Amino acid sequence: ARQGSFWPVTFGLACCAVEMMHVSAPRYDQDRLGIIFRASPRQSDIMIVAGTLTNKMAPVLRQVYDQMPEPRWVISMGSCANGGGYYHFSYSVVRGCDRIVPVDVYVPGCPPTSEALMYGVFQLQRKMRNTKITRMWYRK
Amino acid sequence: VLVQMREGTPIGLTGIYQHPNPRPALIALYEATLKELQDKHPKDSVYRQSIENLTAHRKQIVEDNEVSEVIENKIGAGLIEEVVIQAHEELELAKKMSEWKPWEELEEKPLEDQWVYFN
Amino acid sequence: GKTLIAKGTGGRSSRTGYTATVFGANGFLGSYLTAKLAKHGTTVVVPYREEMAKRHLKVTGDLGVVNFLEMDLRNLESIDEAVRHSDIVVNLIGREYETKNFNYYDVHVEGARRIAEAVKKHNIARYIHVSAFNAEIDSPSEFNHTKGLGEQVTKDIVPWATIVRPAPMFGREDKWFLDRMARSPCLVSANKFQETSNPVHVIDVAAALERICFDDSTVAQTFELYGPQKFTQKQIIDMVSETLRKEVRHIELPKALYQAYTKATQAIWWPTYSPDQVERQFLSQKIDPSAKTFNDLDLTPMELPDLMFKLIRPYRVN
Amino acid sequence: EIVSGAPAELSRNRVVRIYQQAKPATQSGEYGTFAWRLDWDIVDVANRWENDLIGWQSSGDYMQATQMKFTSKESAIKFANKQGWDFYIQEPHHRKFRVKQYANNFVHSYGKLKH
Amino acid sequence: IPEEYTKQAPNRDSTWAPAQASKTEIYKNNMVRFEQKDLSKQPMPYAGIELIAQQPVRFVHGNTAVCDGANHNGPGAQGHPKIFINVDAPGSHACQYCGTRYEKE
Amino acid sequence: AVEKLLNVEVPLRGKYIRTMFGEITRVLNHLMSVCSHAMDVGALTPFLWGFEEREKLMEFYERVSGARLHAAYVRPGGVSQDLPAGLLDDIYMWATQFGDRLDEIEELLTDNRIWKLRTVNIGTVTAQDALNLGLSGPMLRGSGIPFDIRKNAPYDAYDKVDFDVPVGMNGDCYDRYLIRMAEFRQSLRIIEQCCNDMPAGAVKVEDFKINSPPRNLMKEDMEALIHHFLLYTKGYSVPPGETYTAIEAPKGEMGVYVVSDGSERPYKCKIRAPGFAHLGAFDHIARGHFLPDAVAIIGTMDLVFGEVD
Amino acid sequence: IATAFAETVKFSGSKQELQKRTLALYRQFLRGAPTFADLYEVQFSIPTIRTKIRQEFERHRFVDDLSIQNVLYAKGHMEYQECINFWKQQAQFLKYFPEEDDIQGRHQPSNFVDKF
Amino acid sequence: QAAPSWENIKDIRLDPKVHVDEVYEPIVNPADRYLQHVSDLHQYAKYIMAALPKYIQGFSVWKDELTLHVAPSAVIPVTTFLRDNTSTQYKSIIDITAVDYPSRENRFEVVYNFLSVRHNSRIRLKTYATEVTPVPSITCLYEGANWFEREAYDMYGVFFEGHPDLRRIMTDYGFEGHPLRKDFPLTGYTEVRWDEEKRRVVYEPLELTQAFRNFSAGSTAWEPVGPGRDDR
Amino acid sequence: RPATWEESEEGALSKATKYFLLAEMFRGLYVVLEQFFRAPYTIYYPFEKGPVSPRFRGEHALRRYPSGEERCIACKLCEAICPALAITIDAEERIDGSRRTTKYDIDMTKCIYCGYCQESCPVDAIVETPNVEYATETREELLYNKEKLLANGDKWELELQYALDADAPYR
Ligand SMILES: NC(=O)C1=CN([C@@H]2O[C@H](COP(=O)(O)OP(=O)(O)OC[C@H]3O[C@@H](n4cnc5c(N)ncnc54)[C@H](OP(=O)(O)O)[C@@H]3O)[C@@H](O)[C@H]2O)C=CC1
Ligand code: SF4
Ligand code: SF4
Ligand code: SF4
Ligand SMILES: [Zn+2]
Repeated sequence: ARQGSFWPVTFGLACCAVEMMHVSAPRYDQDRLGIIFRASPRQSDIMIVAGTLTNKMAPVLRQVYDQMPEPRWVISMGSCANGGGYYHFSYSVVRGCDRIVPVDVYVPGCPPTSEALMYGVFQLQRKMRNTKITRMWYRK
Repeated sequence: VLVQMREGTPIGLTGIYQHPNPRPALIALYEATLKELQDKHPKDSVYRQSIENLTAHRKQIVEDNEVSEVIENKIGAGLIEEVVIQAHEELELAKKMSEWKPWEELEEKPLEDQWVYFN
Repeated sequence: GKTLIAKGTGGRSSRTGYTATVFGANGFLGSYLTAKLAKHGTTVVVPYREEMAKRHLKVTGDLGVVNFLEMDLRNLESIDEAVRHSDIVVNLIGREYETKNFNYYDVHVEGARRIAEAVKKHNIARYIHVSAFNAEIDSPSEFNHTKGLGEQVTKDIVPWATIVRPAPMFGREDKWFLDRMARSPCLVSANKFQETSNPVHVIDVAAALERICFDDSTVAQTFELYGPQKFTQKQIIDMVSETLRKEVRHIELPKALYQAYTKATQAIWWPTYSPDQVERQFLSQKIDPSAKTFNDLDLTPMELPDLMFKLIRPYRVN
Repeated sequence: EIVSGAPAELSRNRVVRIYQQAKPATQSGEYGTFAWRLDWDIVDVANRWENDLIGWQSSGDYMQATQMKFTSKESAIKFANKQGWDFYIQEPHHRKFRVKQYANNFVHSYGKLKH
Repeated sequence: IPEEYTKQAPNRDSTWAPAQASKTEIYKNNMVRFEQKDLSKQPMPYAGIELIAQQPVRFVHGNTAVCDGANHNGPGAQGHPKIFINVDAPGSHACQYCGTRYEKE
Repeated sequence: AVEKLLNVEVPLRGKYIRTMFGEITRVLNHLMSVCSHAMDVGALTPFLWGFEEREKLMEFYERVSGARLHAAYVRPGGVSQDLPAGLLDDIYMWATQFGDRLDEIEELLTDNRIWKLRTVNIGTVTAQDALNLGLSGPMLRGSGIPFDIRKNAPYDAYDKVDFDVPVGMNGDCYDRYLIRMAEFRQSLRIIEQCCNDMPAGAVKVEDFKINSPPRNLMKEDMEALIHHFLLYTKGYSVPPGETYTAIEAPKGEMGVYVVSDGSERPYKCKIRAPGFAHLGAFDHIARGHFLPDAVAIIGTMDLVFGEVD
Repeated sequence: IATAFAETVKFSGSKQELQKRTLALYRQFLRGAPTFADLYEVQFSIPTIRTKIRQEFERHRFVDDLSIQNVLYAKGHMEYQECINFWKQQAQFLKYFPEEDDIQGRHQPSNFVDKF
Repeated sequence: QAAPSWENIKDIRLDPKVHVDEVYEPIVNPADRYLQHVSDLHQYAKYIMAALPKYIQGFSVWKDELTLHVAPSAVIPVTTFLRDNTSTQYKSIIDITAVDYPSRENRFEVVYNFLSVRHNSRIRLKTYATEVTPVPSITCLYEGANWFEREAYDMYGVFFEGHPDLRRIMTDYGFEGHPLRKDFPLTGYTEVRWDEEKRRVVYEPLELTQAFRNFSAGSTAWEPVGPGRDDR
Repeated sequence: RPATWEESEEGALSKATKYFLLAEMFRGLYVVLEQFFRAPYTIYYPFEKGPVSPRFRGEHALRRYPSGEERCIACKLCEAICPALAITIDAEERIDGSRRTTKYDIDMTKCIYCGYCQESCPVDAIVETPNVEYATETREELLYNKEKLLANGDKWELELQYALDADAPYR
């Protein structure tokens, strides 16, 4: 059930958001999988950070991250979003969102393909298929 | 006293309404321009002998022609309403140019350090 | 293990080389000490048990300073693997309640004995074991009885045993010190409705554990982390209800009548208020006369109320 | 003097270097002669350590790699005192005139001979 | 820095180090984080030191040996650029782009 | 901006392929602008229908570039590399249907009473003010001044192609809609005639001092190697001085202001963005409206904030 | 064609007038302190804000040139502008406040011996 | 028409599509389109020189564009003119920004590119300003300025004058320093952010990177000596 | 400047019909219904794939020769143009006389995929792949050393041979 619906909230900062909305394009559709994102951080599950991440943004990003329910994950979409990427040597850029939010699936490269974002999504769902939360209540 | 600088809420071409009487307002603006600039700053300056001569040229072409369209194709500017709009502000430009007297010497010499780029 | 100048540097990734291993650390206290520990360039092996709960300890440092291992105190081999490569090791461990698979025994005695046996088999310098306040060998809170047994076992083998006894702690998301103040639907317990003791702030606990875990000349000493001044009772509830809602509503029930909820507690999905907590409500801080404190390790822990002003202030009326 | 837009405490702490860039001895060609260089020293504890994970060289100097390119040494030093930090200037070194008759291929009575 | 080992990997298909200062010890290589891991993360370089001994020596009865390395199926130029090497003394059979050995005979 | 500062000129093959790529890029930019605009306004179908052939334009980048949308394909010395054959054959068959589908997205927005009160004389910017605001491009030509750069300062073979420029009459957002929707079916003519007039020639610059050598003879020649080596180590020589160059990007006049040292690296580069000027004008335009007016008036003036700084 | 809290840029000539102008700036910058503590929810008290504001202006008591004091006045009034509403956020706002000691552990006692 | 795309009527073409020859791209001229325009534009600059000789400095013409040097204390009377003259009806500004060359004692040249509408002709206008002393803005003349001069102030600390809302846009709100000065480098002074212990307070530190920007410090003999051209 | 009064004779009560009931808007409904019947465009991405041009960029696999002696020569040209400095190389004279890479480092954190590495390595030894085979959970699983890249080239050169043999006469 958690692996099926799986909607994000767009944070969507730059070019990598143009590829994100290309996943909403009809070629590599989100809704053939279930990805129907709301624009609201409480109604969300995972928080795709796409685009580069400024120094100026990062407190707003962590404040969005905190008002988000407990089964939460983060996708770092785009090379700039993880390890700073193509700028990384600015005064005003954050050297990767690992300095801000904990991330569970990275997505490489300036703009990663719509193929790439969906492959990261399926790898995240493959991680979800090993969450084993109920038998971890049983303390396996 | 020419309040036909730009009109209001009529539909001319580009978001600026059509003035009713463009020729008398324009010839009064040229008359006032020639009355202001000629009697303020000397005829020695190139600026007066440029603005004045172009003003008399425009005055000639306006006072000659009749319709609001041949005056366009001779005036070298855009629309005749916009010719009037253009023809407004050089009166106030020369009127300001009474002050900050530009025909004098150059008030500052930079050190020539400032204007060196390469080579 | 030998090192260079001191602890406190002036910049992250000016890394130490100290390879630490912190048990537990997914929950309450182990957040802030590995937050102080990865901040200043130390490799941390933090083992875990739940995959979804270990995530928010990764952002304390950047690279190689947080690592995940799949320990479990049943498995010898997991803990054996966990501290092969370590240099120092702390264990904050032990639920405040039995599970459906764990006794109070063998969550900090033989659970402690396994990991200390791994320490002795690996010759790990600077083993630090936390243990509870009021850690006696007497019965009445078998939690405290078991922590006393755990300190006994950690002193049986491994003379490298810096035992630290913090007081009831005081921080953000206090498990059973302020969550029973903040949410607090009807905080109702304490037959003796007063007569508790020393609170200590959590970042001061973490600073104490940080300033003990690196300096030498403190092997085999035991610490107790006293409250700074006040050693105060449940009257701090009144200061908690100094915030305008005053919803605290202590109803001071009889003792044996209060047991049933705790006997309900074993059946529930989530832990609530298991009866060794109820027995500890009859105790106080049996303060050790001879155990080194914040003044020995050169700290002054912060007071209660002005810090409580910051610490509980989402929960105001207007 | 207070610095207006320099948030560091650079101005009290470090020694900076004004130097003419040296003439390289490997290549012939002399374009580095015609500048003036500002360079902050690495007299540091930060001073480019070694990483342990991949093994880059993560520095700690926030202004390790930085070079002005000025025009004149006195304009350089008027800037250096204007923004106000401790400098040290270094004088360049020229190459001295020596008359080169290509005809240096002739002798009197003398032992040594060359190509 | 302590006592632990996992005997499952030498350097490569070649046994020892590939060059100056390319070690294969793991403890200095931070054995903290190799744990819970397969060792079937990729040791795939076959250490081309071994692959010149794979290669047979080529003979040219001239004096100057051309080397390309380019295939005879590719439509574009893909090998290393045209270095002319000398085969004069025996021993200097080394195209410094490919390591193919050219001896004069 | 750089090749103006090099006193070189790219050959005719390069100018035609950069012009046709500029106009499929113009199709892409106006398409994504109108789609994101209409999604902010509320209709979802024009957004997705437009992205359906934005994916085909993504492929037409991809068969040329190394990725879907970003590209190092233009160089100062012309471009990277000549086209492949099936691309130029396919792009005609694309442009055969793109006019039909552009009409298809056009039929349900341009005519309806929604977009006729959803867009009214809203955000009226007069030409006297629009010139004083530093506006440009689609909003400028929506305010009824028949001026762009392409017909008026013709860079890169827009001189040589029949190109007609739409002109607004009312400075509202509705003519700013319809002027983009006209620029689509003006750019498709450009793709037509650049499919026809495509010459054969060198697609990089002619010499090899300044851009890149050809990779065939860089492995059969001394000089091609030294040019390859220095062109990827030290960049290359640029003569000193200033320049500024503006073209009409589909969001407005983009200017690039470059002060070159006379060395390997630019001593100063300042961009100039319509998304930084139109955003600056936004307060003077937005007054006397409501908030759901303001949502649309963001999307009209092409406020994609990756062109701020 | 607008403001946000009436930021004006016009540097006067005389140092007395600049003195009075910085004085009135100090009054508004001091008066907004309970508004700051309301707006950002700091831990420390309003007198901590006041003694640190006084510290910040005593950092530039002895600056000579009025033509430096101009842009110092602009920086002061401009950061007042960016503090009087919620442009700055509390993570951005704590960059003025070296509040806590316990973050550092034992550290340099400013002796030469303990540089080593 | 019909017969365009899929649901096919079985009619297509990928054949006989060629023009096979050898190229004839006969050209050598770098920059000769501009020379008549440069000769016109010299004379235009001489007009601007003789018309306003007090407030202007030496013009500078280069490759079909024009740059007027202006003494910095007097820019507003220059730009009441030259935006708004009859013969110079520019009325449309396209860039104000700054360039440091920290060579000279005045440090930041401030550069304006303006655009005509009637005349399709750009122009440039420069002043020089120091970090110490301001130069007045041009927001009194039109409204397209007050965003750009914020950008100029933020990137440089070229302080301005006679201007409403001189804020920051282009940096962080607590961030001092000025980036496009060549004083402080790419990394910035304080640029880190982390949030673990003092919770959510994403507070900076000394910015210690993970691999420093290993620069480019190579330079060849000498670029070129310019083949000059002027009308006169 | 078209004056364009346009007072009267647009319609003769037909105007009130088209305004009164939504004929212009029912037209758009009929358009989207006619669009409803036609073909979709989804590509079942685990099972199907979008078009992969040969010049598309990927994950930096190091080629070797036929019987390959590790074709990279650490020539540093692929260092000096990586525009985010995501290249870190170190080299040494290896035992057999030639020069090889001591370490080879790609920050896949900061590889923009400009392909300049591929456009400049003269022996064509670093190559952008077409494979999008990624999505690691750590940065420590992204920082590609020499072994990852040689392994990646050893995993496929078939695809790279297809790529070069459709591209190398254009590169
Ligand atoms: N009233 C109090 O709580 C006081 C605390 N202390 C001591 O401080 C120590 C740390 O406090 P605190 O941070 O709140 O502890 P936590 O609430 O954070 O829990 C400790 C972590 O270790 C895990 N763990 C380790 N071993 C086991 C095991 N056999 N069975 C189940 N879970 C295990 C726990 O669950 P999981 O396996 O799921 O990760 C938990 O995540 C405590 O152990 C206590 O002795 C002392 C004074 C007051
Ligand atoms: S990761 Fe790449 S695509 Fe995304 S913002 Fe950065 S440069 Fe752009
Ligand atoms: S593809 Fe581009 S970013 Fe990546 S290493 Fe090569 S040149 Fe650098
Ligand atoms: S460009 Fe070629 S020779 Fe140079 S480092 Fe890269 S692979 Fe090695
Ligand atoms: Zn070879």
